Amino acid sequence: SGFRKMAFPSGKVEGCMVQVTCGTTTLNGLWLDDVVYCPRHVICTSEDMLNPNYEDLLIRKSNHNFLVQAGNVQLRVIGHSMQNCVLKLKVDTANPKTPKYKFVRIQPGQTFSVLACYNGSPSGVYQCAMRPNFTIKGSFLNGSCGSVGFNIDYDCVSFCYMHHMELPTGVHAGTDLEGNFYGPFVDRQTAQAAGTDTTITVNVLAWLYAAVINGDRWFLNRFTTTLNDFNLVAMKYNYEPLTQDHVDILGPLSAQTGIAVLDMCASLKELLQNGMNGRTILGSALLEDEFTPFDVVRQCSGVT
Amino acid sequence: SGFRKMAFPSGKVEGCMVQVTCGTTTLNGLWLDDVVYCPRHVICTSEDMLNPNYEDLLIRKSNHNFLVQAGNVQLRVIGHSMQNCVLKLKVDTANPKTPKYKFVRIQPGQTFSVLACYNGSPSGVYQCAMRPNFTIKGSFLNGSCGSVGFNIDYDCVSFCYMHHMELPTGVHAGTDLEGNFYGPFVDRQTAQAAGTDTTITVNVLAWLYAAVINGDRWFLNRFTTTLNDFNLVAMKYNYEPLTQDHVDILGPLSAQTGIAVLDMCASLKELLQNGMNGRTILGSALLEDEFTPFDVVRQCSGVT
Ligand SMILES: *CC(=O)N1C[C@@H]2C[C@H]1CN2Cc1cccc(Cl)c1
Ligand SMILES: *CC(=O)N1C[C@@H]2C[C@H]1CN2Cc1cccc(Cl)c1
Repeated sequence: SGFRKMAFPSGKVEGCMVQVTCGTTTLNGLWLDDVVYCPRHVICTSEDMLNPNYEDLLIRKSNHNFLVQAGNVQLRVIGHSMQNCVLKLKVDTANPKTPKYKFVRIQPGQTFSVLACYNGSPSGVYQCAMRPNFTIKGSFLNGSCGSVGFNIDYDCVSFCYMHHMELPTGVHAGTDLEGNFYGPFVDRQTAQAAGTDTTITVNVLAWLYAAVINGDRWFLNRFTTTLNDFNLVAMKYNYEPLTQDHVDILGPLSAQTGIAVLDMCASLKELLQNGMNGRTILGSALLEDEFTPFDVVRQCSGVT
Repeated sequence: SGFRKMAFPSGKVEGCMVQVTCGTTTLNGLWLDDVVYCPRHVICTSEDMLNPNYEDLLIRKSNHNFLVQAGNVQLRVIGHSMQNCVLKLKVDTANPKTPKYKFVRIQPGQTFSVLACYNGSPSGVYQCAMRPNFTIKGSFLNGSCGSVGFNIDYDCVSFCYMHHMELPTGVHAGTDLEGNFYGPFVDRQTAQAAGTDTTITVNVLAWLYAAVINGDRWFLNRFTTTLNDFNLVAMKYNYEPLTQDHVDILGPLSAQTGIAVLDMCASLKELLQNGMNGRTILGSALLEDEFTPFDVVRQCSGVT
């Protein structure tokens, strides 16, 4: 028992982190097979970042301008290309530590682990969620760009995020591994505002089920509700609307605890209306939304 | 910017996890050099756990009774010994993935990462703190015993904890890598109560400095206090007493922010007396105590 914000073991991703330098800019790259993926803004100077024309900037760059270092050894660059907001640097050596992998574009509400890196070296691992406004609330300093978000299913790593920037509000924006930004963000040093950061309702419900499984049951009430009644309350508290797709995904948790999804929705409704009254749930004084129903099942079952 | 509960990259420890089976009991082992370390209760049956005599139980066990598997391959056991509450199984092969390592017995208040494992396979990584009552609030299911807690300084892994049991209250107890339990706990299926779980004051202060660095400054007040005045308040709220040793360790954080340690203590005092008033600090509605002053500096500086 016990419930923690748990990240995937990061070893398989640590073996893929490299340092990429172009000119005076150094960031992180992801080395999978004979390709190194990194943010295309590695070709920019601070001057270029204000209004970059990446195609024009890339013309002045040759393979030898991209310095790729894995550990203390230099990789030879034999090709380069821009795919959306990422650069793909073809190297002459396949990464011997390449795990089984996939590139996935996640939906908002989905969680993943981030291996924060600096100079191609890992510094820490933490669990994130892609917010409904397509930002992530990470912990990234200068030099962290190119750090990646991922999920692991047994031996396969699904890379879902690559860090590119910090908005002026301190929240983070990035792309999938095909270089497409999550959200409307662009890789430019221009003020870009994030939309409403709503709460991931299905995740809060999953975490309430996790709390029941672990013994924290004080919040359970004698009430039920309907999807339409619950959503009227959810809209008011800037919670994402709950759909029957979300109810379906909470089914195994509902079955394990014997608490119907709509009864858990009614407990959530009263928690929103009355607050916690100075109480905690799983050692938290607020409703946690960065655990999916899959995360709860995984942690409560011990999937390795 | 941004502040997260961050764990160390777990790769160096993942390469050390093995599965140990003795009879019908399977748990995790830590393979460093030619020795596999695991909880001695691997020799117990559920019947034995009630009142085990480990010396007597160990007499009926030979090297061939300890099955050690690393990945899909079996390690040959050429010696065994009990050191306090851990068994050391000498194998004929040195672990090729043995990182540079040390065994450290941590003090309460110190944080570490746990690589939760099942059947010698890693399932997740999270950040913990050794509570002042010598328990940890982990996430451990049956089969997780033998999972270890650690810290990493550049390339050296300092193993500080090995998981042994869950108290009837759902909190966790274990040993250092020499087999000595943290706290008064014994490896026996008997009700053992934990003492008062006080708050790690120096850690809360460190996290308040982290909050100031990251822009959350609403809690800062126009007040100061003394160590004796603060401790009168800390004693009342079951917070650990703050010493000049703790003030000394907060010095770099005090210097970076320009906020004297005693002024931060006065902000903490008002937070304890008035509560958060429905507000948050670093996305938390309670005062976080599982970040040491070293963790805050490390994360706010990007140590890899
Ligand atoms: C995170 C990282 O490594 N970098 C590279 C430079 C400094 C920091 C951010 N990068 C500049 C930048 C500004 C605005 C937008 C984007 Cl995409 C990048
Ligand atoms: C965590 C783990 O792998 N185990 C082994 C068995 C089941 C679970 C706990 N172990 C029994 C036990 C009961 C009381 C105290 C201790 Cl030290 C162990």
